[PDB]
Amino acid sequence: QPRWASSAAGAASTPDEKIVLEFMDALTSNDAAKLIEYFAEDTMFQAMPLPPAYGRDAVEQTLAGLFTVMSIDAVETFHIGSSNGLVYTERVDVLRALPTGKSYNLSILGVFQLTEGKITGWRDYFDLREFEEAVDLPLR
Amino acid sequence: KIEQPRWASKDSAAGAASTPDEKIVLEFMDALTSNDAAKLIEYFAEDTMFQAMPLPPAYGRDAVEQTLAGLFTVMSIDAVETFHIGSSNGLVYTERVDVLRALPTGKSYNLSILGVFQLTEGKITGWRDYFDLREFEEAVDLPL
Ligand SMILES: NCCC1(c2ccccc2)COC1
Ligand SMILES: NCCC1(c2ccccc2)COC1
Ligand code: NA
Ligand code: NA
Ligand code: NA
Repeated sequence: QPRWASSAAGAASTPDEKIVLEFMDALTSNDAAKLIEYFAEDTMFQAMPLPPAYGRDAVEQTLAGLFTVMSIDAVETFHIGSSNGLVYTERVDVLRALPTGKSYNLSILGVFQLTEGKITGWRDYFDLREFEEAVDLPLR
Repeated sequence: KIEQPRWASKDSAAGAASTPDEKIVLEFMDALTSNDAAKLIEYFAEDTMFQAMPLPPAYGRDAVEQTLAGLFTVMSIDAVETFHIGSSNGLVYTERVDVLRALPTGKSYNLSILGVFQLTEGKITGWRDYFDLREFEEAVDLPL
């Protein structure tokens, strides 16, 4: 739990913020076929250290690939807010490398674009090397 | 001036500062290009922190100033291009690219960043930038 955590900062206060929180909970399913139901047809996803994926088919394939070697065991959201149809989440994802069994608390700032309650864009910003060295698994 | 990302929101409001706090942050982003820690620190409260998230945090105004000064001895911020800015609950979020030049190696890199700023009574109580450090290091041939 970060020293720098802000009162309503951690509350989801709009429908879009609430759907993003629900999506963060669904991520622990590690199930890309289930998670793709949250995305619009016109959509994209990027873990920013890695190449982007555009459209539902490429996004589902990208997520499925990540889930073959890592489990999202928990998502803890410290701050959530929104302006202009974008939702921002400052969080830690607890990521477990399946090959090694090691876990790591990865600090993430992510952004979600939503239209009519569906994700039109999801980008997470973080440092990939610190995750790789912690769990003994390169990902690039 | 940087190419607009394919994923950038077309809603004009998404890229504009719409609140007093967001306007402070946009001015602060312009000030980054002066590469002067003493100029930047005037925007910070005494109860404050800074962290480039791949690197250790600094707490308090003096430690923040010294960390900023130390970063500016090794890199220059030549431009900042903000694509999205938004805010809730006293926090401002900026999705942007910082054009970062490594002074020892004379190479530059367009670093994709999502950053968060906490403001209290118009002063920065926290500033954390999230990005991948390794891709910057490899682009400019500067380990750390
Ligand atoms: N940041 C986007 C990638 C993350 C992920 C997604 C699917 C499977 C594993 C890991 C979410 O935080 C790591
Ligand atoms: N990411 C946070 C650190 C940055 C910086 C700040 C001051 C001096 C040099 C570099 C902002 O983008 C790089
Ligand atoms: Na909030
Ligand atoms: Na807002
Ligand atoms: Na905006």
